[PDB]
Amino acid sequence: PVVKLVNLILTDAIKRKASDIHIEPYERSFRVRYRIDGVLYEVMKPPLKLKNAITSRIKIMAELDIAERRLPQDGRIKIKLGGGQDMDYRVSVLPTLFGEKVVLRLLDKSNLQLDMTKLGYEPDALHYFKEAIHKPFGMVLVTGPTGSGKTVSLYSALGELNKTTENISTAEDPVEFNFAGINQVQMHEDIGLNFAAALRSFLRQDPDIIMIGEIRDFETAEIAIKAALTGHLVLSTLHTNDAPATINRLLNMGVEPFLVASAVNLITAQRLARRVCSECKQPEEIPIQALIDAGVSPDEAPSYVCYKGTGCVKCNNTGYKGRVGFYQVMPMLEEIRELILNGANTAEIKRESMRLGIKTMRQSGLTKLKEGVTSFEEVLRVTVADD
Amino acid sequence: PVVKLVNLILTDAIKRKASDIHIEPYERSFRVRYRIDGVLYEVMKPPLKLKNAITSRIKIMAELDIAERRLPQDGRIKIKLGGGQDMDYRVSVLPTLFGEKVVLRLLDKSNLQLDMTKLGYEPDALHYFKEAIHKPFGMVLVTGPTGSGKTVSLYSALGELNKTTENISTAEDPVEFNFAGINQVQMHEDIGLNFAAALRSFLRQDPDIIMIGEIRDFETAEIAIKAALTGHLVLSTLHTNDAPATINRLLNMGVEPFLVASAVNLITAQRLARRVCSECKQPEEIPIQALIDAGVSPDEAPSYVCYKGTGCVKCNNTGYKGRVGFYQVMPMLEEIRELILNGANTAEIKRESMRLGIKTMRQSGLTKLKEGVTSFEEVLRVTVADD
Amino acid sequence: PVVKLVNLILTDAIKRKASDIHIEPYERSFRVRYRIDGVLYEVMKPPLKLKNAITSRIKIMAELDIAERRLPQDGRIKIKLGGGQDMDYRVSVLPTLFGEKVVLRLLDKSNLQLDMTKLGYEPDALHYFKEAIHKPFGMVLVTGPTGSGKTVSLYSALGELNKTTENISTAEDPVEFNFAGINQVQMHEDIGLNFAAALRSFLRQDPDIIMIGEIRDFETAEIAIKAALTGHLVLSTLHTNDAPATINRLLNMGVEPFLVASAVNLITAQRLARRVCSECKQPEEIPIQALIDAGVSPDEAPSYVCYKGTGCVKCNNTGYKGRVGFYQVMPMLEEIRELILNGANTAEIKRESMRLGIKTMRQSGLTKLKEGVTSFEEVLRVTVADD
Repeated sequence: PVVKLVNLILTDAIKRKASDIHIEPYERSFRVRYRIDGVLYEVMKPPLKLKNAITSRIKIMAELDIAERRLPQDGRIKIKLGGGQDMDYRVSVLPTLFGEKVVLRLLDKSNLQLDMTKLGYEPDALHYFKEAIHKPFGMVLVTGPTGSGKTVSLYSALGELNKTTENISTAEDPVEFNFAGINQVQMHEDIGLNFAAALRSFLRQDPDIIMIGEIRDFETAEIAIKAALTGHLVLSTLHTNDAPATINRLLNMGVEPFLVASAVNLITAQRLARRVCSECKQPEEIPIQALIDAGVSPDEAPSYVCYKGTGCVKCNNTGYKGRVGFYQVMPMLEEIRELILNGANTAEIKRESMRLGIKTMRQSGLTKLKEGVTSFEEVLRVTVADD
Repeated sequence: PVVKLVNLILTDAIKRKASDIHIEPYERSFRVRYRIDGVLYEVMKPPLKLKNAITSRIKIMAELDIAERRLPQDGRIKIKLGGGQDMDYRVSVLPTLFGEKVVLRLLDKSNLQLDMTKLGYEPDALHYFKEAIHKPFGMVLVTGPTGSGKTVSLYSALGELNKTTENISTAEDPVEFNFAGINQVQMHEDIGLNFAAALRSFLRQDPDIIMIGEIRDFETAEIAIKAALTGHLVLSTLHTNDAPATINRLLNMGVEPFLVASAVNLITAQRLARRVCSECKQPEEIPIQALIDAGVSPDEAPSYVCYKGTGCVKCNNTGYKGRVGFYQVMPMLEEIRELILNGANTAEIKRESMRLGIKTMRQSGLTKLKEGVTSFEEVLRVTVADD
Repeated sequence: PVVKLVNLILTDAIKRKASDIHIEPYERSFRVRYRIDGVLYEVMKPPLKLKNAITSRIKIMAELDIAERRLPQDGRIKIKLGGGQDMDYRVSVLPTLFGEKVVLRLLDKSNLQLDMTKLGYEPDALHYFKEAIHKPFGMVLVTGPTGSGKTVSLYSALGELNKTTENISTAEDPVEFNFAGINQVQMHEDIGLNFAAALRSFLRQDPDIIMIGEIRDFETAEIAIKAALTGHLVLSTLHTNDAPATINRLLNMGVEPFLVASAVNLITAQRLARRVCSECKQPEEIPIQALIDAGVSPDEAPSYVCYKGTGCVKCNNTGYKGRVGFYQVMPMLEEIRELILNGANTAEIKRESMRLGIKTMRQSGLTKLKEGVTSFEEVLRVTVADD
């Protein structure tokens, strides 16, 4: 009955066509609630009676951590039919006093679209990104938090590059989207297939462009560096606040700055914020000083028309519907490289990139605010200030 | 024999409407003190020789190990007093050289009052609080020291707001009563779940109603006020003297003024003062001007029949029996928002709330004096004059 | 002869009013030294055959391990030779290269006055100190070395606060005197009871007034600040050169100015300086300019009447006998608070404090010089000039 019970619990939430799934255990109750169009409904009460006797066994059956019931966890679930027309869930686990509560929010690979022109890049930034992904070598780091649009931007680059003249092979943990003509390896760390082993196999597979799901340790980073310096364009990912903090993250990991300065051609940082609801969007009164204090460049300010959804069902009573990406696309220009040779810190890199005209994710969010697709509060929710 | 005596001690604290029990060893003495209506009284001087065995006994009731008498310990005790009559205790024991000091904190909503009109909210304050907690988004802040009835007031607000349609998440320090259906996280710094990380998980847990235990740094504050503006109901606390001093805490840490002004609907501050004992209360010829100087309106002064209990056993020969809440309930009125955007200080905001009719906590207490419910000295003891 | 000699070593210290006894064996000598008013004098050169015998004898007096003579040992002795408290001694055995040196620390509360008005406070300073110990919350720091009457000042405050209405918790390493009603904790770090654990534990003990033995880091400093800010009266110590540099020290430590301004009510610094002996006291024609150089404002200069002891047996032929306390009391004035909030350093706080009437220990000593109880040179010896 335990095998059936675990199968029932996992299957029912998926089965009932819920827009958000809330699984909440308590001291005396254990409930499932569906958020449908911004509103929660209690949808199921599993029994308290079988919780403790068959505890560890089910936790092993659902491939969950049987020993940990105390800390938050965050992930992604991409479910494809083979390819990219994949329905996916953003999964968040939270430790309540009587067990872990999980919240699942639905999204799609294509509703958040893979056209690099549709990703929100400024013309210089879009130029640098397209120019960067079409180079024969170097490192491109797409940075941002979880749920920030990273997989779409990298895949947008892969689509831009997927041509019959080049051999594309990717190593992902896991593979988010399938591409015919691209040799995609999903990491199977258990059998020894991790990012390092897959990169080395790619390196034994006569590769031209190598994609690694993530730079996890300095050794894998170093192998990626090797692949980049031997003549391959290597693209990978880190979870950081912005592009320069990714620099400081690798420097803090122990990589010499000059390797950072030499191997990386472009670092982008990004985000997903909610787009104002087109049904209830209204212009919103926001003081000019708060927008200036939040990071907007002086020339875009007077033009801003900030919209806010009053909150309807298509925005989950949030006033926002869909997502918008806010980007800071900083190229590793040769002067910046010289600065590394002159020992500049990451903060100096940030100062110089702003000096070079690179708008931050905050300024790009304020740009989205300017076009009236997001609100200033969304800009503040998803990005940090440039001040 | 001694165990039974201990049971009597714990029953008597409840019977005497004590809020705290203190089992106190000294170098050469041992005494038991109850905090009754917020004030401690020496109630027992047990022999020092038996105290540690008694302490050892408490650990069995807490399912704690009697063997360890050398480390600080903290826990809970559930005692089954018959039927639904069960009693939770937050217990902290500390082993000094000459014995263990034990502190007991009663955990029973039965002892608590839950009707918000019965909490001490003035009709203006109750009205403004209800108006604040029933808005679809924004922040409501309840200030006062620990044990000032903040937990009772918030428990009443969440109960007002406790719907299946909302994802309610609370971060608490500590939990004083358990509600099924509310996602309650208790802080545990040793494993990494703090206010900032928990707040970000709440923003990722599809929240509707958010309660944050305490504000530690600027990061968590900015996240919470922006979560309020995003379309979440956010509750939190500060130890301030009034709502404006809480404001100024927020201003000095760096939250942009429009965020505070626009995401905060309302701020309450609240104290507890003892009620004049109904048995021994006698009119106290408190000069009416002293009442006015303390914050009584001029018209109500001569009407005041100020009472003080001369003292009887019902009030522990103190003249006071029970407590009452003094509330200053200041909604984040737009004029208050204009002041936030203009950088106003604590006194100006408090002055405007009073100008707008927000009774301060001192004035609320003197009104309680007018009703003969509390004495002038208790109002004076827990509130400062409005001056 | 060795037992009688040892008794002479312990008793002549009583007749000599010594603070410490040092019994030191050497290769070519053997001596007994008394500490009188902070200065050591040789009082006996007992026979070197008894070098180890006298010091080994004290172990026997201390109920210490005679079999071990190679390792440092520490114990306690209770001797009944008088005073106000028993002649208790803390014994420390050190195996030097020429025998065991034993040091005995004389313990007697009556060696210091516990009345606050007899601790040497000036009336305005005593008033501000009492006002400070009676506010419901905040932090007050008393700086000075141990034995400068700091613990007695604290104990005097505790006696003023030792009511059955307050929960008093102290963390001391160790507890010098015990007070009924005051919950005192001796630190025992071998079992996990350090200063940090005891503060956080007091905070779990429902405290009202909290005493801490020592501030050891920023982390503990933060817990302390928030305890003084969360409705507790917090008293603790550090040894710093003055109040303004203690300010700059904490600012350098990392505490936020607003928490500093909100939690600190008052900072005192205190030393015990030697009092000129009245018998050999003679007026000393100290030039007025030396006093102005020492720090008195020039308009007060001509009025100073400097005194000095010519030396007699009561003063060890030093001209001084006993101690008076030199206090410098900087209340956390609003002017001083505003200095905090603008990141002020030691110098401008010092300038403001002299502008605002904050007396230095040097100004208080010159006042005692004017009063003729201490001399200018002891002041110049143990204090540095202001002006």
